[PDB]
Amino acid sequence: SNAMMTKKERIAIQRSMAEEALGKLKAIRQLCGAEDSSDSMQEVEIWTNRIKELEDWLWGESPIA
Amino acid sequence: MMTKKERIAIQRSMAEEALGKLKAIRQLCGAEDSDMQEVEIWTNRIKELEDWLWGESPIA
Amino acid sequence: MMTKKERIAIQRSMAEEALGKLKAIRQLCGAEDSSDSSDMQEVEIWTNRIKELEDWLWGESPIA
Amino acid sequence: TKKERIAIQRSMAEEALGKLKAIRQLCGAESSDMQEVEIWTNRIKELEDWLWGESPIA
Amino acid sequence: MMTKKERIAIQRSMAEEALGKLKAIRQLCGAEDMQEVEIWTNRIKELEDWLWGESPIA
Amino acid sequence: MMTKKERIAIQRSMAEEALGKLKAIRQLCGAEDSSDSSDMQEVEIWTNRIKELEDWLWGESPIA
Amino acid sequence: MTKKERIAIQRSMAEEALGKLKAIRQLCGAEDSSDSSDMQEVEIWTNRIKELEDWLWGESPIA
Amino acid sequence: TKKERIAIQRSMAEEALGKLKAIRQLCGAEDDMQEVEIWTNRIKELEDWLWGESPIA
Repeated sequence: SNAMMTKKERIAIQRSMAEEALGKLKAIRQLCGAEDSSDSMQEVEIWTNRIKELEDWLWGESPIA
Repeated sequence: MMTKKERIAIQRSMAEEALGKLKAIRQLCGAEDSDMQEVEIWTNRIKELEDWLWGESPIA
Repeated sequence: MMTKKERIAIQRSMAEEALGKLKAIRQLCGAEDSSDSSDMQEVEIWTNRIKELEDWLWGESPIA
Repeated sequence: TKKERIAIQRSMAEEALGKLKAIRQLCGAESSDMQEVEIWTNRIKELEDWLWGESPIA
Repeated sequence: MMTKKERIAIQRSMAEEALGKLKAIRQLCGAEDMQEVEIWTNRIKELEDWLWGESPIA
Repeated sequence: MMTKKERIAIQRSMAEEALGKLKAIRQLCGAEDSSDSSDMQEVEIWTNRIKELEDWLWGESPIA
Repeated sequence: MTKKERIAIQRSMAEEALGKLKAIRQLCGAEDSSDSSDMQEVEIWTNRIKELEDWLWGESPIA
Repeated sequence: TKKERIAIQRSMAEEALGKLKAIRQLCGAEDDMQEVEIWTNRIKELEDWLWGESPIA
């Protein structure tokens, strides 16, 4: 290739961006029930599980694993 | 004007983004290749911060 | 595409953005229904923890 | 011969490495799990690199 | 006493020790005196890929 | 000093121990609270894969 | 199991790993043509094993 | 009477499972252990559904 960047570099950059993506999704989860002055988890759990699933895919199975 | 509890949720949301950026940093180690110890140093420091955030900090 | 120097420079650049985000958090410690002193103590706690991280980053870390 | 004694020492080192890797598999049996796993991975790879690269049996 | 996940972690620990023993065998090739080494390498890798990729403990 | 025949006998002895270890793993399937069919599915898979290895070791491998 | 139990089990396994490494060391210079070079090998093994053992019991996840 | 009808259905399910198991037993007769394991897995899946999630569980 006549490209400056290597495949290893491109994948590292992608993995770096994936951490930011995951940070954003986890940020979302933190607002569950922020409208509720009271205490209590089912909504939170749904997010936890979907994020874990994406995170397992990213680092286990994806093109950047 | 927000309640403290609302402000803390916002702060926690933002803390996830801060953690994301640190974790992004870590992924760049050796991209151009201490190799694995460099990465381990970041793991250990990010974990210490995450542990503080969710366990000891004002937003725990 | 990157030397190690360049990659480290890029990591240092990202570290400033991470620090910005943590300092942004510290600016939201005030609230309606909490005491000013309690919120002020939060600010002090954040400040000390951010300074500890900055000191590590620029002093002791792999990117110092 | 020193060579045959060295092969035997290398065979033994593989078994020591197996026992260390066995310890790694028990992490989290009961994030920190991933920190622990990474630390064992690295210590083990460091020992392997020493055994086969630097040690008297390299 | 054990959950299935704990039992599987124990089995994975044990599989590292079995791999260690096979790798130990490989190290004795030519100890008395290379395609032979390659045969072991390839067959160990096949087993290791199965264990961690496809087996009941993967 | 060591002959090739002796080296091969040593490798064969070690192979028996490796097989013993994989057979020991097989025995733990369903050790926990488990349904007889889950157990038996796992046991079959271990049995067949161990048998395949044994066949290779004693029939096709450098130590056969 | 508890984390304490799992850690105990890992420490017990570490002792066996250390035993196997130390066993290796005993075979250096087994030949009757052994000299200062063989003793140096022994020391090189001793030092590496001590580094690992100090890590295990001082700094590791199982310390 | 629904209970009786379900009992008869469960009785028949055992015969259906037996016939599938009968099929599995012919694998490799003419001599691939993966073929047998595929059958094991698919029979288990069905048996688990029958006694665990199905209308006759």
